[PDB]
Amino acid sequence: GAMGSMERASLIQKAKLAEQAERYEDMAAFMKGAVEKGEELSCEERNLLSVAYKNVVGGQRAAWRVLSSIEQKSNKGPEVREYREKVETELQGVCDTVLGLLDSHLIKEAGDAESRVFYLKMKGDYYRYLAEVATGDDKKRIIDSARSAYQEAMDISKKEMPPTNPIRLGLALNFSVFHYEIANSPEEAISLAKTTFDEAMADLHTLSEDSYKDSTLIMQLLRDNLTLWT
Amino acid sequence: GAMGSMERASLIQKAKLAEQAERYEDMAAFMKGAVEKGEELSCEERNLLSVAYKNVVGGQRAAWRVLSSIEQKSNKGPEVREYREKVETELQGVCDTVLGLLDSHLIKEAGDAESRVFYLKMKGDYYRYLAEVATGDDKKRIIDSARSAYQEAMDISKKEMPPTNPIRLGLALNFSVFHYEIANSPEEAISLAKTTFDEAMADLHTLSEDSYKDSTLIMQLLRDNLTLWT
Amino acid sequence: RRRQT
Amino acid sequence: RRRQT
Ligand SMILES: N=C(N)c1cc(-c2ccccc2)c(CNC(=O)c2ccc3c(c2)CCO3)s1
Ligand SMILES: N=C(N)c1cc(-c2ccccc2)c(CNC(=O)c2ccc3c(c2)CCO3)s1
Ligand SMILES: N=C(N)c1cc(-c2ccccc2)c(CNC(=O)c2ccc3c(c2)CCO3)s1
Ligand SMILES: N=C(N)c1cc(-c2ccccc2)c(CNC(=O)c2ccc3c(c2)CCO3)s1
Ligand SMILES: N=C(N)c1cc(-c2ccccc2)c(CNC(=O)c2ccc3c(c2)CCO3)s1
Ligand SMILES: N=C(N)c1cc(-c2ccccc2)c(CNC(=O)c2ccc3c(c2)CCO3)s1
Ligand SMILES: [Ca+2]
Ligand SMILES: [Ca+2]
Ligand SMILES: [Cl-]
Ligand SMILES: [Cl-]
Ligand SMILES: [Mg+2]
Ligand SMILES: [Mg+2]
Ligand SMILES: [Mg+2]
Ligand SMILES: [Mg+2]
Repeated sequence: GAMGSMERASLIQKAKLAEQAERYEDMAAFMKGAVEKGEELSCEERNLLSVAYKNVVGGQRAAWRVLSSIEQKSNKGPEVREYREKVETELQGVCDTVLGLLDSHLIKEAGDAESRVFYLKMKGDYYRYLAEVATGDDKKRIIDSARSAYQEAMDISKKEMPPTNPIRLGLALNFSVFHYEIANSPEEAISLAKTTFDEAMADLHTLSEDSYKDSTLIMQLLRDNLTLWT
Repeated sequence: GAMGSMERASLIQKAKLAEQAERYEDMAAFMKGAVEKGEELSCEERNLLSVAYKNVVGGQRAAWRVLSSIEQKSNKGPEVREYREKVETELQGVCDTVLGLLDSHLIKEAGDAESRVFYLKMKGDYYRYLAEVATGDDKKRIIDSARSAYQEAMDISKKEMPPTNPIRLGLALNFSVFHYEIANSPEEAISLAKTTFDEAMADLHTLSEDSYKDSTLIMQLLRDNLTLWT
Repeated sequence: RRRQT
Repeated sequence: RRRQT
């Protein structure tokens, strides 16, 4: 519980309904319940999990940045700090929830390179979101946990996936942003985004029209970042 | 509680922060706490209350309409109905919460025509949102409760407010939509929107540049509905 | 277009 | 513009 009494198939069906209704907190709760059933998530189901929590934490992160900026300008009593801390704590709780699903037991049960890479990329992302708000005796350990998860995902993806695979591309995109704005390694960020882009372009000739659209969509995002950074 | 331990001024300050952060569930909870302190809400504070709950129930209503449409097309097992009922119940809970604040004791303590009209318009709105999802032995009583609240607000507003007052205009706009799509009275809707628009236009010559902008903004919405309906 | 409130 | 992820 609270989703333990609902059939796995019903949870997946409701997650898809919640997405259509733009009810992403509901969507995430249904996907948490589906994960906790203990069976594989398909490609489609992994996408549902990722999209649900992306939207939940995305709203929290946007709110945190607004409040953090107001707080910085104020430095009115304790209210701005208090409310920023409230949002921050709720954000950290969502990150901890996702990382707990990954560690218990999505990753160890991922018997595919493509499933394992998907989950390790998520682990990197949610440690990175923790790093965005960290300012404590563990910001350094959080940053190292993100890098480690991303690096392992990169190692597997380069061995087992073509350079145009959209999960591989989205992983490199996010690891590059990690380097630029979390790790203070803008040269690493630029190197990764550039090699990833070029190696995808060189592989496009192997793809169908549909796969080509998939890959070029993420290539556009790599290009946008390089255009910002160089 | 849960807001009972927080200062009224801190709750208002946090409601404004939540609005800036687009955290409307938080905003509504802070304004509920402020109302429950038992003191007046200023014009600005009434706007904060209305905006917070407008955004909360707005997302629920949009979700309900998506799910209701899917449900209608399906008429796959019980899941669509179940999830629609979940959203519906949460929507009804928010409406009941707002109506409880109005009845205990915003309305009776509203010692101004402008404060009393503001709250009675809200009472009409939240009974109307209940009517949108009602299908039971009380849809008729819910519709009558909405009409009654709107009508009393209209009676006071016509006696005590100029025809360009934006709260008066927004009240007539919503009562007109009530007539059109809840009460099956499209002629009443058209009559109300048209007389309201024309009487506002005839009064614009009395207004400052700023008040003129305020009034013409709501006049545009009356025009949009008449253009749809005639 | 949807009516306005 | 904000970087993309
Ligand atoms: N219900 C959802 N949301 C999804 C369901 C599926 C799916 C369906 C059937 C089989 C396998 C997968 C998705 C596949 N993923 C995308 O199409 C996608 C993902 C990320 C992304 C973009 C597109 C644009 C840039 O960022 S998404
Ligand atoms: N081997 C591959 N290249 C793929 C295989 C499948 C698949 C797997 C099982 C069933 C049906 C389809 C893919 C669609 N699934 C995606 O998840 C996806 C994710 C992120 C994304 C995009 C697509 C586009 C832009 O960003 S892609
Ligand atoms: N520090 C770096 N590596 C770069 C330095 C310069 C440069 C050098 C001399 C003069 C002016 C600029 C670069 C030029 N820009 C690109 O090559 C480039 C830009 C966007 C983009 C891609 C490639 C692929 C996808 O999107 S890159
Ligand atoms: N924090 C907020 N949201 C607000 C605060 C105040 C305020 C501030 C100081 C004194 C008195 C009131 C508002 C006044 N109301 C509007 O300006 C307004 C209301 C409805 C509406 C439109 C505009 C456009 C069409 O629909 S809104
Ligand atoms: N007597 C009046 N005409 C008003 C008096 C005040 C006020 C009162 C106390 C302090 C400061 C200002 C107004 C601004 N307050 C509004 O609430 C408002 C609401 C809905 C709306 C708009 C504005 C514009 C479009 O829709 S208007
Ligand atoms: N059933 C009604 N009362 C109407 C019937 C007709 C009509 C009659 C004969 C032929 C064609 C149309 C109307 C014409 N339309 C308006 O006068 C009108 C439209 C939009 C609008 C306003 C006024 C004020 C603000 O925005 S109104
Ligand atoms: Ca360089
Ligand atoms: Ca007629
Ligand atoms: Cl708080
Ligand atoms: Cl449900
Ligand atoms: Mg079962
Ligand atoms: Mg903290
Ligand atoms: Mg006090
Ligand atoms: Mg019901």
